[PDB]
Amino acid sequence: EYDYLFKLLLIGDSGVGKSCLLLRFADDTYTESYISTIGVDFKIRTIELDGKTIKLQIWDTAGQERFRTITSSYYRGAHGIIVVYDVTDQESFNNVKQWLQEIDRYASENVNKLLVGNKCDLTTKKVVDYTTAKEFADSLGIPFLETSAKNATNVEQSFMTMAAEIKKRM
Amino acid sequence: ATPPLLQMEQEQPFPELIRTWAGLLGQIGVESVRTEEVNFGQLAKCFNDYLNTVAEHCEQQNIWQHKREENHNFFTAFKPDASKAALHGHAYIAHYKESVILRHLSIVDPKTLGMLRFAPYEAPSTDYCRHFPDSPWAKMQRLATAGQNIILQLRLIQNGQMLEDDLPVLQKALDDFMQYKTEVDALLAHDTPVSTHDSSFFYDIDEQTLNAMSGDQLATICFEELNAPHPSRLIMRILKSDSLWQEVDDSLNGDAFMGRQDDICEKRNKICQWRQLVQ
Ligand SMILES: Nc1nc2c(ncn2[C@@H]2O[C@H](COP(=O)(O)OP(=O)(O)O)[C@@H](O)[C@H]2O)c(=O)[nH]1
Ligand SMILES: [Mg+2]
Repeated sequence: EYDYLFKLLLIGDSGVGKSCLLLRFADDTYTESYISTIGVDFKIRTIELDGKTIKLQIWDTAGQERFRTITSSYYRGAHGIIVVYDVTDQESFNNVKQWLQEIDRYASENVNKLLVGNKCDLTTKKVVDYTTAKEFADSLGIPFLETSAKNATNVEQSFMTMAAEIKKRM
Repeated sequence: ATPPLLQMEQEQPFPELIRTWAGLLGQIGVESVRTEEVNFGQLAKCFNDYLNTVAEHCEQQNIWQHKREENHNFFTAFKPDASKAALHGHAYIAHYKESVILRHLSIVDPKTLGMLRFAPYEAPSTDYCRHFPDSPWAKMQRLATAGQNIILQLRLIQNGQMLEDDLPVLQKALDDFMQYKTEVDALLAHDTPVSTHDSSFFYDIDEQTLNAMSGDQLATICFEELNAPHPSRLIMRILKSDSLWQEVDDSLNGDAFMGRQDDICEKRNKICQWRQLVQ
C-alpha cells in the first residue's frame, strides 16, 4: 500500500491551534469551534514525495497536563514531532522549552522536530517576533515556520517540510 | 479466542458499565474487542451524568472547604492578570463554583466527543493540581480524566484504519477508573449540612462587584445562567440593569462568542426575550 509510514505528532499548549492546523492540512477547511481535543485524535494522509508514496499517520494531541500521560505513549515511535505555539501568546512560546523536554523524555533520540508559530494572521496582537523565534530554532538545528490555520499560510509547507526531512533521514 | 461484545446497559450507570466491561475483557484468552454496538453519544451522556452526580456530591458536602464569606473559588491565587476579555468564548469570572469548573473541564460533548472549551480555568486548574496533587480537586479531575480516556480508547479502537491494534491500554483505562473511583467514593464518605447560595453557578456577586465587570464577563454569566431551568436572581440582576444590559448587548453583538457550541444562537435569543420581560 505504501513505500513509507511516518507517524507525526502535533504537540503544544492548549488552544494554540493544533487541531486547526491538522484540519487545514487534511481537509483544507477552517472553522472556529470552541472544542478542546481530548487526549488524542489522528488523521491519515497518503502523500507522494520524490517519486515515493508516503503514508502520514498524524497525531493531534491535547496540550493540557491531565492528558500528558495519555499523549506520551505517542512520542516513542514518532518519526517527526511539530511543536506549536501561538504568536499572540507569549506563555505558549515560553512553554516550547517545556515541550522540547517532553520530546527528550519520551521520543526517540533521532526524531525530526519542527517549530511552528500559529495564528500569524493576528498581526497587531503578535507578541512573539519572528527573529526571537527564528534565533531560538536555529540554535537547535530546528526548522521554524509561522503559520496561519485560518488563512492557510504555511500549513501545507510545515507538514511537507517535515515529511521531506524524515524521508531524508532515510 | 472469541472477542467479547461491549454493550450498553438498560439504564445502568457509568461505573457499573465499566465494571461490566473490565470483567468481560479480563476474561481469559481475549485479545481483541467488539465496539460496534457502542453508541459514543450515549456513552458520553452516561459518563456526564456520573460526573454530574460526583460534582453535585462535592458541592453538597463542601469538599472544597469554601468559607461562606468568600465570593471566589480557590483558584484565585493562581490567576492574574485576570483579563476581563473573552478567551475562546469565556471570560474569567472569579465567582465560578468549583463543581461547575470541574464539570466544565471534564464533560464530554455527546455530539463532537470533545470538550466544550472553558479556557479561563485551564491554567489555574493545572496550577492547582501541581501545588496540591493530593487535593480533593486533583482526585476528582483525575477520575474525570480517567472516564474520558475510556471513551477515548474505545473511539480509537472503533477505528479501523491503522497498523495493529491490538487492548492493554483500554484494559488499564478501565482499571484506572475503578481505582480513582475508590478514592473518590472514600473522600465522599466522610460526612455540617449542605450550604446553599443565591445563584446556581456562581457564589453571590454583589452589586458593586458586578458593576465593575466587562461586557464579556457579564455575557459569560448570562450564557451560564441559561443552563439553569429557572431564571436566576443573578441573571435577572444583570438584565434588569439598563447600564449592565448595555455592556451585555454590545458583547452579545461581538465576535468573542461566535464559536460557542452551547446553543449560542438560542441563548442569545432567550437573553433578549428576558430583557424585555424585565425593564
Ligand atoms: N486568528 C486565528 N485564530 C486561530 C488560528 N488557529 C486557531 N485559532 C483559534 O484557536 C482555536 C483553535 O485552536 P485548536 O486547534 O482548536 O486548539 P488546540 O487543539 O488545543 O490547539 C480556534 O477556536 C480559533 O479561535 C489561526 O490560524 N488564526
Ligand atoms: Mg487539541
